[PDB]
Amino acid sequence: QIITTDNTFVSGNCDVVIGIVNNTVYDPLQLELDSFKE
Amino acid sequence: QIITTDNTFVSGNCDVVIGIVNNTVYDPLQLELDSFKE
Ligand SMILES: *[C@@H]1O[C@H](CO)[C@@H](O[C@@H]2O[C@H](CO)[C@@H](O)[C@H](O)[C@H]2NC(C)=O)[C@H](O)[C@H]1NC(C)=O
Ligand SMILES: *[C@@H]1O[C@H](CO)[C@@H](O[C@@H]2O[C@H](CO)[C@@H](O)[C@H](O)[C@H]2NC(C)=O)[C@H](O)[C@H]1NC(C)=O
Repeated sequence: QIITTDNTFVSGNCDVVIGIVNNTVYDPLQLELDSFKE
Repeated sequence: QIITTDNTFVSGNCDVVIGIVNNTVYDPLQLELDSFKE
């Protein structure tokens, strides 16, 4: 599945988790607002 | 964590539940929309 803000939850910043990897997380709704009135 | 409409669910009116307290549940979508539309 696509990694999104509905499939995942956020807790803290990125400097704590030993194995954290940089990747894009797609935000539903936030993209839509741009289509509605860019 | 902040109490939001994603963390809780809604069922019924504020009368039957014993010991219900008044507070604000923060809906993220409305907050964004009041910025998007201005
Ligand atoms: C994940 O991304 C962050 C930035 O979003 C990277 O940290 C920055 O890396 C640049 C070089 O590309 C530096 O100039 C910045 O000073 C860094 N900032 C911080 C706060 O570290 C981070 O290295 C990336 N991690 C991986 C594994 O790619
Ligand atoms: C939560 O807020 C509601 C109002 O939105 C309160 O309802 C009022 O209660 C007082 C008595 O406490 C009545 O005189 C008002 O007529 C009520 N108004 C409405 C619109 O219901 C409710 O009491 C509050 N609850 C708590 C625990 O503070």
